[PDB]
Amino acid sequence: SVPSQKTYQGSYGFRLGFLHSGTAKSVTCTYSPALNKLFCQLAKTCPVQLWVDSTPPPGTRVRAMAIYKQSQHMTEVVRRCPHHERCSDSDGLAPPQHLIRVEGNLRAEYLDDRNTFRHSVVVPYEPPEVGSDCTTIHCNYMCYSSCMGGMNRRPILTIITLEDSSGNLLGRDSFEVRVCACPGRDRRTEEENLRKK
Ligand SMILES: [Zn+2]
Repeated sequence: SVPSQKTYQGSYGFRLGFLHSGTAKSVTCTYSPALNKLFCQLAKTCPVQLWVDSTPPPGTRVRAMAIYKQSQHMTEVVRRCPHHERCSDSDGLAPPQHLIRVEGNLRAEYLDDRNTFRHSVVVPYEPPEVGSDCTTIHCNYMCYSSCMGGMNRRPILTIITLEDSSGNLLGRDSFEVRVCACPGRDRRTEEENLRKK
């Protein structure tokens, strides 16, 4: 009833990476290593790097799913709020209820789990292109953390799983997400709060 969040590199040495975008007031997406937390604006591009030590088999896939970070909310499906699920901002593939989209990938598939009702998005794993050392996916988060009737100020985690063609686990990583108006200022504030503690 709760997806695992245990980091697992697996046989291929799978792990995520993030750009170093800084904390200027104008930044639209920024990652805090100290907090393991991504801060981003609503519906903006969030680059997430996929790193491996060796190339997994053809048919490997990459899935993203959100869960509530606090244990007392972990069994509740993370979904878009009653406003945003009705705002007709569809991209043609993502159901309007899904918080996480992978943008610019025509092979993205969106799953409503028939048993858990949880949402996820899954794309084929592509090995890095010539001259690159990693593969980058571009995620969008389609509600603010503060959206009433949705996340409702509750922190979430994104879990990224590397899966075989049957959906079996090959690797797992995760990060907290805050979707907010000013990611640069919020990252600075939370990093200062951590330093004071
Ligand atoms: Zn919303």
